[PDB]
Amino acid sequence: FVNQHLCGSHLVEALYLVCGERGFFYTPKT
Amino acid sequence: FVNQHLCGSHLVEALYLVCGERGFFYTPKT
Amino acid sequence: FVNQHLCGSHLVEALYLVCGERGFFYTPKT
Amino acid sequence: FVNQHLCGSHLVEALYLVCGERGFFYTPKT
Amino acid sequence: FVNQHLCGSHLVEALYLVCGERGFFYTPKT
Amino acid sequence: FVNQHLCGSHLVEALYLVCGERGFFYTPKT
Amino acid sequence: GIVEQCCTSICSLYQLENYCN
Amino acid sequence: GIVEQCCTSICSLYQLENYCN
Amino acid sequence: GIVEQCCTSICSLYQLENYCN
Amino acid sequence: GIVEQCCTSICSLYQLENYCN
Amino acid sequence: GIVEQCCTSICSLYQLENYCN
Amino acid sequence: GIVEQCCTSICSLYQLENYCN
Ligand SMILES: [Zn+2]
Ligand SMILES: [Zn+2]
Repeated sequence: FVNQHLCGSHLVEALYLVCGERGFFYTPKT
Repeated sequence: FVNQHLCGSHLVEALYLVCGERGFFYTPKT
Repeated sequence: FVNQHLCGSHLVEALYLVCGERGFFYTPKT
Repeated sequence: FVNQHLCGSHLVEALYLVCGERGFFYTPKT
Repeated sequence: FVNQHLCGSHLVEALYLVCGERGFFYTPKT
Repeated sequence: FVNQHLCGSHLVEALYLVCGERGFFYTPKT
Repeated sequence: GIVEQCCTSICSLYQLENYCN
Repeated sequence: GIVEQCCTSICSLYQLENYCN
Repeated sequence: GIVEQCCTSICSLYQLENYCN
Repeated sequence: GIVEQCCTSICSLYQLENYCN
Repeated sequence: GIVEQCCTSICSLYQLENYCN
Repeated sequence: GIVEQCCTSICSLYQLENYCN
């Protein structure tokens, strides 16, 4: 029931999972 | 969320992310 | 000759590797 | 560097490594 | 342990886990 | 414009990306 | 089952959630 | 940002969708 | 548990097989 | 585009770099 | 070799161990 | 070594090529 940390390549794997064909941006400096 | 095409270890990765601290069962057909 | 730490998605990748078709459970709260 | 055959999440992994702190855009065809 | 069907980077992941601190050689056919 | 840390399985994923068919060695004790 | 469905067809994150503990 | 929300702090998969196109 | 045995401590691939079905 | 090229054909790291921010 | 065998056929962890240093 | 250059310190993808065969 609480969330974990997602960092680096694990974070962009998660973005790919949730966004897929929609595409995404990974902009860590923002 | 988008639908998924997941084989092999990629399905395991997805279960990990969906389930978080709940954990999960991985049960392939034999 | 000594082992390393396996955490989070790396731990379930390892479970998938060693268990495969047998299936496994990942239950971090246990 | 060598040329690459990258599908699915493996392309995301490669973008992460190439781009580093610059981040990147993942834009599949729809 | 179970037998494995490993292509691409998944074979590298498996070698990493099997070998641990021993490290390994990755030597594809050319 | 600066680099990040690559460790463990992420380091050998990076080696696979840059070396591919050339092969590589991962020898952490060296 | 879910392992086979996700690979031969497609599956949703909501279907996957049924395999959480 | 994404790193501060999800790596430094924690976020849900729903919040991750904020970064989809 | 698995986390305590293998993440917090260290375990072998043989010990990981304890969590197979 | 690049996503499709890298999967159906091959692509280089230099081509990928065009997708960095 | 092992890279090709594991992908076109199957391979064991014991076969892989022969590639450790 | 590789760990000291790239994990403990940082390295570029160009430096990683030092470990190719
Ligand atoms: Zn990691
Ligand atoms: Zn794959």
